[PDB]
Amino acid sequence: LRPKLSEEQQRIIAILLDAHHKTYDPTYSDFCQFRPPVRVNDGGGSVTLELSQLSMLPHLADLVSYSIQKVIGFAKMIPGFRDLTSEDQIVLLKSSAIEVIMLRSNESFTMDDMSWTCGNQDYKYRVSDVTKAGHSLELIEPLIKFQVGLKKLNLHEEEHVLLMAICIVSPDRPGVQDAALIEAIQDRLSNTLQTYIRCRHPPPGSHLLYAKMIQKLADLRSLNEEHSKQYRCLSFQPECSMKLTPLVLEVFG
Ligand SMILES: C=C1/C(=C\C=C2/CCC[C@]3(C)[C@@H]([C@H](C)/C=C/[C@@H](O)C4CC4)CC[C@@H]23)C[C@@H](O)C[C@@H]1O
Repeated sequence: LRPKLSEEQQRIIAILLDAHHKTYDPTYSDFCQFRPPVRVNDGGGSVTLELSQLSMLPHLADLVSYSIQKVIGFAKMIPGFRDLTSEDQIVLLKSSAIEVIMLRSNESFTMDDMSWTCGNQDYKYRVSDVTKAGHSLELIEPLIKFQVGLKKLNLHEEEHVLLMAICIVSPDRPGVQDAALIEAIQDRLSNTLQTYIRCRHPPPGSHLLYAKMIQKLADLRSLNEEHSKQYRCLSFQPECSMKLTPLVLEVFG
């Protein structure tokens, strides 16, 4: 059976598409406002050199900080999100921030050369740029694999925004108070996604797509964990806080 999208479900999708269009600039016109990217010579991938310089950290920190602000804006427009207590809203935002950023970044990722291309060459990020920010291949390699796997699903924008919403409204995040409420909200989003796929997504892969999408969420949890481990080590580097931002410090601290 392929039940049609209810009037409410269609409304949820419209609201999410609008939220994304208002919080994701496909032209990346704000990027020149971030601290400039600095790419030092490190063809050997020296951890000692990378940690002593962290030349790309200021730029990527601003990029991520900026993105967290956009994510907060997006999340506030998710139907039902504002019904939660502020305590639960903040817990959900802090816990999923990095995951949603990895998800939304897929829009600028390109399989042409396995990079995130944001306009001009200065704003093209490769594996080597992330290592210059203090992160290791233990995170980067699985991240690139994740980006490629996601690109291959060829998600409709409707599916993409629903996935980010579902990721944020997760009842199994540490410290959530009203898990039942959060679960009701996520279920409404999950059923909307499942219905949209069986109804609007053409074959091949009509079905199976939902399961592959849910598995990506599991993949994100793992990446989240590894990122946290690496952030901790990074915070041990003297004078590192100045290269970040208050928002990044709170969310990842
Ligand atoms: C942001 C974006 C983005 C790309 C994301 C990237 C490429 C550069 C490295 C990064 C930012 C990794 C990186 C592992 C995270 C890095 C943090 O620890 C930060 C240093 C403070 C996560 C997503 C990935 C560009 C646009 O797609 C908008 C989006 O919100």
